[PDB]
Amino acid sequence: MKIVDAKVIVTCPGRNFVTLKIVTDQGIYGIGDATLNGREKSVVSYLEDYLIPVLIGRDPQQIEDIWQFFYRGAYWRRGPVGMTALAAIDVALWDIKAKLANMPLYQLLGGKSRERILSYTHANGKDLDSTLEAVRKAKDKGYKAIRVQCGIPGIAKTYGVSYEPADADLPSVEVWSTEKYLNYIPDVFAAVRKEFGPDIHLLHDVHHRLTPIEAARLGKALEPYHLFWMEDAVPAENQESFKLIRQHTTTPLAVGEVFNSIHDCRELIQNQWIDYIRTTIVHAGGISQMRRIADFASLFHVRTGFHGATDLSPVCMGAALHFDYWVPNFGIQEHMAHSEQMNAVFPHAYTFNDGYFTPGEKPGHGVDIDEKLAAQYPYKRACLPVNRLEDGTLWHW
Amino acid sequence: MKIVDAKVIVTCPGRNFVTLKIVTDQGIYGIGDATLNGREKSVVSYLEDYLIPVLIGRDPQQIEDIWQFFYRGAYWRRGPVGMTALAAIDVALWDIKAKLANMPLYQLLGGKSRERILSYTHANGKDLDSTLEAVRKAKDKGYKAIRVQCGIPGIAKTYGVSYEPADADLPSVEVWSTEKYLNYIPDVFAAVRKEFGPDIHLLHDVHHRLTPIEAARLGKALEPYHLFWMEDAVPAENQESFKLIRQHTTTPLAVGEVFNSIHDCRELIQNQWIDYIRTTIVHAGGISQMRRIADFASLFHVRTGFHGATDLSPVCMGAALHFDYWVPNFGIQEHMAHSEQMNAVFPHAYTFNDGYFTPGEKPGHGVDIDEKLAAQYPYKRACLPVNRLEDGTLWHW
Amino acid sequence: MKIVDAKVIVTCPGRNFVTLKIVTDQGIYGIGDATLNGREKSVVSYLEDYLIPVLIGRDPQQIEDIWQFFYRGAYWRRGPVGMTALAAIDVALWDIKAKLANMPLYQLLGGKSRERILSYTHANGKDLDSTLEAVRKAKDKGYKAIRVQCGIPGIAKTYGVSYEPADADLPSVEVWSTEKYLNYIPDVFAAVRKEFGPDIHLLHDVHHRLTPIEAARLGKALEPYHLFWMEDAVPAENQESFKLIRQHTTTPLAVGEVFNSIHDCRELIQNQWIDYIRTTIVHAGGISQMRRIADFASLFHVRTGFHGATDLSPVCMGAALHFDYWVPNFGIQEHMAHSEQMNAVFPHAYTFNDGYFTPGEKPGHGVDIDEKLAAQYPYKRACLPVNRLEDGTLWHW
Amino acid sequence: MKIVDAKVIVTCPGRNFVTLKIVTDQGIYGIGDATLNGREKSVVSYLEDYLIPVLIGRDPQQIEDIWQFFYRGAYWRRGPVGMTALAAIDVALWDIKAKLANMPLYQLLGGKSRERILSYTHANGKDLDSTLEAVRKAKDKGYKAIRVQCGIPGIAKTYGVSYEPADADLPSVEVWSTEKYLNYIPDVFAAVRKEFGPDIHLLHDVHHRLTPIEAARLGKALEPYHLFWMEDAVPAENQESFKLIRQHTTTPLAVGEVFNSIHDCRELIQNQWIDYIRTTIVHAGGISQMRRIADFASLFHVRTGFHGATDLSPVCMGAALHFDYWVPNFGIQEHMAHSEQMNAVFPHAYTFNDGYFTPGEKPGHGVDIDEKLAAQYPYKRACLPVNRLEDGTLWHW
Ligand SMILES: [Cl-]
Ligand SMILES: [Cl-]
Ligand SMILES: [Mg+2]
Ligand SMILES: [Mg+2]
Ligand SMILES: [Mg+2]
Ligand SMILES: [Mg+2]
Repeated sequence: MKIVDAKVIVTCPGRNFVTLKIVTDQGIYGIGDATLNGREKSVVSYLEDYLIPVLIGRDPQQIEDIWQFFYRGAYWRRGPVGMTALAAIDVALWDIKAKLANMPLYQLLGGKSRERILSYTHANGKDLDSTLEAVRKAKDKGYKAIRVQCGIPGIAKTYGVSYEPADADLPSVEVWSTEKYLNYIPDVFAAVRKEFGPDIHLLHDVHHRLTPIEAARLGKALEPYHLFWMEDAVPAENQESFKLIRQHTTTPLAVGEVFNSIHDCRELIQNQWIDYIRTTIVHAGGISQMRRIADFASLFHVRTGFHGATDLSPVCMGAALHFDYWVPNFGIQEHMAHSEQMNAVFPHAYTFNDGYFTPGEKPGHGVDIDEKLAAQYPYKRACLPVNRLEDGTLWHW
Repeated sequence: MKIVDAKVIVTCPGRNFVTLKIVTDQGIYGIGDATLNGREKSVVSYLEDYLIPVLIGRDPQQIEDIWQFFYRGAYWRRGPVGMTALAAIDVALWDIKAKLANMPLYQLLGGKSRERILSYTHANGKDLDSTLEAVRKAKDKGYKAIRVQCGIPGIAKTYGVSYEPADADLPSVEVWSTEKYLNYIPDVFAAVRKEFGPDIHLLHDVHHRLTPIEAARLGKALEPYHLFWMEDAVPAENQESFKLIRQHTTTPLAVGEVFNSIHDCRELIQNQWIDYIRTTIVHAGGISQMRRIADFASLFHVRTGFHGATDLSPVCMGAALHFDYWVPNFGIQEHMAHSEQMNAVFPHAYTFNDGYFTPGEKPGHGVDIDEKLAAQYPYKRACLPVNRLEDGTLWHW
Repeated sequence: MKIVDAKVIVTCPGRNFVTLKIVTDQGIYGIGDATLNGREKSVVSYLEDYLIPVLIGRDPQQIEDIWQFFYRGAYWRRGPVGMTALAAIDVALWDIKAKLANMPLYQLLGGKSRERILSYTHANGKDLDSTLEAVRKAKDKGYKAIRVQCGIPGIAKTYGVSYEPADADLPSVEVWSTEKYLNYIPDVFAAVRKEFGPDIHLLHDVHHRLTPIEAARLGKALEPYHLFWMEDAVPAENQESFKLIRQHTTTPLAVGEVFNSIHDCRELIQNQWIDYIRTTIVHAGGISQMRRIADFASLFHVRTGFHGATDLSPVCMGAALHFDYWVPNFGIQEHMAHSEQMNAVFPHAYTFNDGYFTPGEKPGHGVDIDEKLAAQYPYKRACLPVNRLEDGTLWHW
Repeated sequence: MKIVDAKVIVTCPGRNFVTLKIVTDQGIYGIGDATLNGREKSVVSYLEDYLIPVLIGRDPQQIEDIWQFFYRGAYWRRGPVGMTALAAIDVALWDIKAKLANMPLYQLLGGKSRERILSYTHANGKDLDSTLEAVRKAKDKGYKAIRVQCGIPGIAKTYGVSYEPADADLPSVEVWSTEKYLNYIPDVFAAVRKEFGPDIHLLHDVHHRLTPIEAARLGKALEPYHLFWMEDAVPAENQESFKLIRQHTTTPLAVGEVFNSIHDCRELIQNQWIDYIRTTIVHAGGISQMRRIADFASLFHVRTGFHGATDLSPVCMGAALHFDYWVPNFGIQEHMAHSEQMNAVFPHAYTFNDGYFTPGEKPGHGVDIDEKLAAQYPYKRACLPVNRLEDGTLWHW
């Protein structure tokens, strides 16, 4: 068996998606997401100019050898661009292997561990009354878990308040006050629990903005409202930052949508400083690496909570749902819904019912790409915002 | 898909082997080793009286759910008997999944990572001249790595000196002197290096007999002879025992043929106290658990060194060689050869050439069991020896 | 003195019990419990096919040598099956030694340390009103300590809600929601304290279902109700799991009915992460090992809290009560009462009065087995339940 | 002051170099190296498609704000591609600031700390006699410090044996044996010390190939030869890997040419596990980040040892030599010489005399780019090799 061609498809059916297609000599092909929000073309070059020329002629069944060849062989290891390129290759090869086996991908991984996959949606409001209305709408759509974000008085724009953060040709500049946020946000959760009661799962994304003792304070203030998690409370390049938060609160902690390697989270997990790892298939080297992260996590009670924003394409979502159907220590799947225009480019077998997913019984990850339709939507640059404090300091968005 | 029958086959073609066969409703079947040397019938009861009745009617594709169901559902977790029964089930289910995929098992795991699998053999002598002759014979058979064990002056019988340790209806009683051994064994390695030079890989199995500071002493004494490993130097129920050895020597360390769980070796591995993990598919819950142990090990530079004594059947050896062909952090495969009579009961696809194995290209793990021939050889009890010190103290064999 | 015979008696006077009887050449005999709930016949084989043939002809006075011979000599060490078989031997030999001394067993251990032994009973209800009624009934029976378990709204079946968990030929499948439980259970303890006041000792068994930060949350929520203990809050194969719970709550912690070795709890105890060790004579290698566990525990303020469910036979209960009468760091004895039919098979000297036990003054542990009556009740398989989450995930029962 | 244009120049005068030029509205410009060996075009896209469009119109004097804007604002932080793009910007802005000040760059950093900068060169041979000849030639060129690499018997190709490792359109595949290397390399250093005596500084690059206990063994074997350093002994994604090496040898340790962030080496440095940090201006975010790494290093006795292979352009070398002239804890500068054809494209003020450099007194870093000459040499792909073990395993090159 040999790879005879591989190509990168770039399309913008409402936002940019990058997809790798690998084609074998017996006409089976596989696809993988390669989208890196706000840096997309750097991955297109990484694949087209360096990795694809090496793939040609290789036996696609050699998933592990190819993964190690690219992970170690780049010499400069890890990193968002290289690990997203490698994720695209890895997923496309698992898609091929499952097609060759005539099995849905979750069967290759070890079979199903559950009959349905819990998801969460987003409820965002500019103020508290609008936030409560957004929670009602999310519940009305059948979601049993809801991420709640609310505008803060005295702050113009804040994270998560249809929201699509890559909103401009060059980065938008948001302004931020930590103290205004910490004083106000617990009141939002008190009002949501008063209206909606204790059974609904509530999530909150802090979006990198606090220091550890501020996150400790916030976690304590949110304990009465028993959140499913408090996410990304502090930037995590120094993993020891979470030890102080963990010392002071029992609100469960999630982190890691921005990571690309097990080495970004090994210490967070083995020291039991977090409850959910959010690192994704598309941004951290594919299924091969994420199986290892999830298995490592399971020894320490940590559960998977994959990021699921719209900048992860339906190809990532199909791979993630097959992974979610098998992995023992599944926690939750984020679902920020794609638009109809986006979905049409990526026919898929996964489906949603009453707050839960199943991955679909098609062979492979069950996702394809309509190349003729993708070609109708040329790339259009869109970058993520930056965040400044009130004095102008460039802060964490 | 459903399991319609499952049975335990017990045979003694020279020594006892226990095998599980699981049969599906489309006539595909799978087999797994269930042999637990010197306690074999306890696993036969564990499977026949408790686990098989639950398997019937289950979808065999649900490998992970079935693994967790038995691992957690026993309530009394881990342990040699239950984890060997679960290994037999797990391997038989991976054998079925690979047959359903029409692939050799190593392809399901992620494909091959190497073209051949290094093995080691045993060289045993009653004295130094006979040990040197046994090393010559092992080299003449094409082995590039050799475990060297030698009789010690003033000690009647010592470990590893055709050797088959389960030698009696009830346990044989060996006698041991640590100080006689520590004074003599380095001279054996000096003489082997003088005759055979530096290129041959040399291994030594201490067989549980030392305390940590004695193992530190021995490791230091063996450094000039640059061993591939020093194995099982101290009993390892208290994993911190290896910290003191690691403090004092750079001879590489191996342990773990007797373990049945990742929880027996998590601390040894994450603290970098060992170089090779020896825990096997048959004794530690099958491929599902050993993939997790090997992956965990890889984060800490630890490599696989599966035990490979004759009490692991050819079904274990086939599963181990498919695992060895894929796993990135492969170190070595032990090969204590089965006899012709043993091999005839278990037709297999794996082959040996010039010191190395390949697993074979047959679907599944490539091993089968000839039931009609197995039935010619009824069980015959054989227990492992015990070891006493010179004063009678019951020691570690 | 020699052992001339040893046999395994299996009987089901309402549930399965396995008993070893060792007979000496002067007609003194001893008995030990060998019951391993839901895996019983694997221990019967371990004893009949491997250990008993070695016992014959040995001097029964050599308790320590025989213990080490089996513990080390199995080669594959520890584990539920082997450690329960060894417990049966060890207890039967202590029974013989105390008979030869003409003393109740507690005198051999060092004599009595107390005049009576505190016990606790079970109060279980399907809802809060029924739970309160069960607490009243338990108090009316003279108990000064009561384990309270209550059905949770929105959950069909939960742990501990006459309850006998091995309820079926194959495992029953329970369904579980952690979040429903955590939201409700503190209200049960508030209502029990409001009705019954502060003097009664209250216990709760979490039954393995939480993660560490969830157990930290629950322990904090239960602090106002000053429980005697919160038990088995998280699965404990990774003993470091308790460090995070201990960081966050002063509710006292108990664990360990499922353990079989000191190596399952050494780190829990020496780091002062628990208050009570629950590991039993029958499941952890008998009196010889439990004396060592209790003594180790005493250096770190940990007290004994032996498990005492109905699946530990009256032979275990007699041995446990003699141990309880002597051990300095006694905490409490669980008492889930045997039925009349069960008690008739095992005549015993221990007695209950107003919430407390004494072991009895008969030589040995004071328990015997009526072989003729035992023979009226053939084995009948009964397995423990499994537990699944609402999505189907196989969880901890 | 405003940036009015910025462009990426790609040229291959013997090997590929990528350079950013930033032009201000008063005609001052600055340049920075952006070369990422074997992945070059991914950085060209990162800059052209994402970062340059943001630079236009910014005040170039705002070095720190621009650094934080790109480091945090990418969202996906760190990594070889993004940190090399940011390095190019940072160096070009420091070049501009020093031109605006009319000072050589080292004056802006704090002035000179030394009068000359020690360098080392490479001596490589296919065998020992040729290695000794290469050392003689290196000494004859005036070098006082020499990195020695030698071919190993029984190994075809090994690291560092005019050597330019990016030698092919697609990766060359080298083969490796750790045990052959460990047995032989100490003899090379014994022979170099016998011929050349103790005063010459000797360096060795292990090139990622060992495990920690193998590196401990090698460091001990090299102690008699008192090396300046042993470099890159083990892959360092798990920084704790160096703790075991440090436990066992006093040979000084260097690592880090492949790192891109302080977070790749914080633990190596603060625990005193290394002696020299090798991370470079071009690959780790420029002067702004490297000042912080070097200052952090100084608290723990760690000295700078910048990588200096030919794939770091003369623009990197000029920036590195100005940094080297100022930084207090300077250790050494690697110098793998550029060819005449390479040097002609990048006129520069730094000079070499008798083994040492000075950076030059021109304003800025003293390096420029001849755009007309650069345009004569179009890009030509060249990738770094990969390394396989003798069985085919994809290993660390
Ligand atoms: Cl990157
Ligand atoms: Cl067991
Ligand atoms: Mg987020
Ligand atoms: Mg061994
Ligand atoms: Mg309990
Ligand atoms: Mg180097």
